[PDB]
Amino acid sequence: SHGLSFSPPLSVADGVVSLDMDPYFCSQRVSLTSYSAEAQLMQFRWMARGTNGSSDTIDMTVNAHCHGRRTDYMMSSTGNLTVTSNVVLLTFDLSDITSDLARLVPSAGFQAASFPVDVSFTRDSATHAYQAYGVYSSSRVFTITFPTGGDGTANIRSLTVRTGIDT
Amino acid sequence: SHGLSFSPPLSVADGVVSLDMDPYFCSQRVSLTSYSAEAQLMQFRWMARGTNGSSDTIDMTVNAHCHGRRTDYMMSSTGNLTVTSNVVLLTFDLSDITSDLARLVPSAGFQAASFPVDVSFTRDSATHAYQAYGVYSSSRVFTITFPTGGDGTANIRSLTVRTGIDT
Amino acid sequence: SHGLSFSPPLSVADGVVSLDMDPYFCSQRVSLTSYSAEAQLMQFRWMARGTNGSSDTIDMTVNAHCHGRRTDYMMSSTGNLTVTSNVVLLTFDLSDITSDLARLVPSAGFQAASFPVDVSFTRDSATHAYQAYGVYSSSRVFTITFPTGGDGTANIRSLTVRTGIDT
Repeated sequence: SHGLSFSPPLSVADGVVSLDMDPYFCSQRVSLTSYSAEAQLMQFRWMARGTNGSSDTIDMTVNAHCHGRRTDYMMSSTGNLTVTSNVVLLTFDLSDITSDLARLVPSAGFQAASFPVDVSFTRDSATHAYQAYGVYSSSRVFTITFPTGGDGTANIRSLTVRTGIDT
Repeated sequence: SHGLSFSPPLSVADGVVSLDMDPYFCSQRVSLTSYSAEAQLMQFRWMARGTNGSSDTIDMTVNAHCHGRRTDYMMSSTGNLTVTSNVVLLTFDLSDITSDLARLVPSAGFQAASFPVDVSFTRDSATHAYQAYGVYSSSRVFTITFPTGGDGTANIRSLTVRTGIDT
Repeated sequence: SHGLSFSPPLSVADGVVSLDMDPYFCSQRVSLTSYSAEAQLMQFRWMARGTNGSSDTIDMTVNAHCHGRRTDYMMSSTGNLTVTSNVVLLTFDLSDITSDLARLVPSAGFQAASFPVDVSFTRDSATHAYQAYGVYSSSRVFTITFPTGGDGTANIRSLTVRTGIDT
């Protein structure tokens, strides 16, 4: 009475059965292979906000390499960040950028965990480098946490952030 | 007489044909896209064993970021490692850890080759950094090889290992 | 009159319907999972050519870790590179290598953008490190651009290039 059907990502049109493919994730060249969508390298300014250990903000020059469903951030501060404590929480919210924002949004899978972030900066003429960690707290906002290299009030500069997300 | 059938990863149930999907590798949102499984960041201690150029062992504080089927290791020694030669082979066996061990096991594809490992440590107050290489020698055990920065007996400290595996 | 058919990467043979799979990209273990093809670590010499800011060339010792459809380059110069300007364009053409060249060729998706490249070198005894960028200009040729750390004629040495491509 009832025959045979196909559930997504399989679909049918005029009795032709197909694989629906996310071009950012895969594609066919006779077989199923990796993504066919253009990579892009976006460059923009992102104003990060201290949210604990600081109420200052900081301009970061960002390069985002969106390639397949991997997106890698390479960022640089301009100007200084005022820090109050010895650890600082620094927040990146998509609003504060100045564009398919899509491929700057982590998949729900990725958001489940804290992720590695490479951080360095200068504090009164000494360089500091730390293995730090980021966490998304909503799909549009993540926060990195790293030590500031001392106590009480100071101004760090030449802040670099290297990280990546699965979108 | 004989009709039409479907081979894995295609399967059928009540005449509904499906793509069986590894959630750590892909998933559907109408189309075939990347993984839907939660990422996790595990933190644990791994005791590495010198196996040549040393018979000492060394506590490493490990963070493993298991995200999709990529797993990235960021590790730090505590205490010192006694080295005898000028290259050392350092072994990471899953037993020596203190948990889905699954996503700390490389795919058979990955094991076929030696893989890049970032290493640095301090030796009598000088820092040393090397591009080193790891090789799995069984699915549960890999060995990194790196130079020790001198000869005969010494103690290196602040050992860091940054690497990653395809699981 | 006309029934039902299957378009690639779906195919059929003796009324058995299949997923055609790129083994460098995926495979089945009951479900669709990631690649099954061996990783390999190739080691060879690549002669890069200055193409602007220099007409010199430079031997690089290359290690390429081809794993799945990701290929990561770790390279080192031997000898010195003569630089004339304050930025230099350095070109890597597959001809100049001395082997499935296949997995050293970026997918068309990847070529669409400039990509991040890590570079450092020494210039009259000071170390220099820069976040640089590469661009393929044909599927067999890419060019990195980085600053040389000064002006007019000099010789840089101990040049390292760390980058990666989606193949």
